[PDB]
Amino acid sequence: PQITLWKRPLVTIKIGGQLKEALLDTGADDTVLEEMNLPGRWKPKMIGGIGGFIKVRQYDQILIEICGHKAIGTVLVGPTPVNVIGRNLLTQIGCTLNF
Amino acid sequence: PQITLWKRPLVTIKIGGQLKEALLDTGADDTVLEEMNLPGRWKPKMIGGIGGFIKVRQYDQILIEICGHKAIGTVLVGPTPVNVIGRNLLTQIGCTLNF
Ligand SMILES: CCOP(=O)(COc1ccc(C[C@H](NC(=O)O[C@H]2CO[C@H]3OCC[C@H]32)[C@H](O)CN(CC(C)C)S(=O)(=O)c2ccc3c(c2)OCO3)cc1)OCC
Repeated sequence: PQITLWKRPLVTIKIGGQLKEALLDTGADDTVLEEMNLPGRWKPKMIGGIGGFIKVRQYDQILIEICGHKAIGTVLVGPTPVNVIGRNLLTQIGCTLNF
Repeated sequence: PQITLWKRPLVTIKIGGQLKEALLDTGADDTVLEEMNLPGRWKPKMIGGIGGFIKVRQYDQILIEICGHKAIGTVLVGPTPVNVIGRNLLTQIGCTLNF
């Protein structure tokens, strides 16, 4: 679909079998979700944002459905202010910016 | 144009008579730019993201040209690690997400 930007581009995602709300974020290299339980091994990682660095759990090769479109990729779980879908998954569902 | 997301969506902007590079960022409510002397009055503000908050100066009705398209709105100036064009200006140049 075509999504305008007068409101936040929030969409429903499905991950670990559960539905959540997330923000489509072209300024994020990576996908970062709020604290949750996910099945699968994970390794400690650090990621930096506007305010500094946070500690996250890196889950690799995670299945995630974004507005019905399937992606399989890296998901970081940690103290982010909002669930963000980054370019690592936006590219898998074929997202582009147009103006 | 159409901008794919394999790499960061970096574009040239013109603001305050100077050229800079900035990210087209659908996850940013507001536009945040590196420290620069803009003439005029401003108001202090705090904006937050991953890692916490930074202190910025809010300027209103600022002229920015983005890849040939003109926009006018609020610009936040401060010690940000990256320049982001947020939704307040992206809506003005008719930018949409498409997948
Ligand atoms: C030079 C490198 O420095 P750096 O590595 C980090 O640089 C940065 C690079 C890009 C961005 C843009 C930010 N992306 C992001 O956080 O992505 C991370 C996950 O993927 C990674 O890729 C990029 C960083 C990692 C989002 O798009 C927008 N954000 C809001 C989202 C809801 C979170 S926002 O900026 O907080 C913000 C903008 C305007 C606002 C506002 C909040 O509120 C009102 O208006 C920030 C910092 O180290 C830091 C010490």
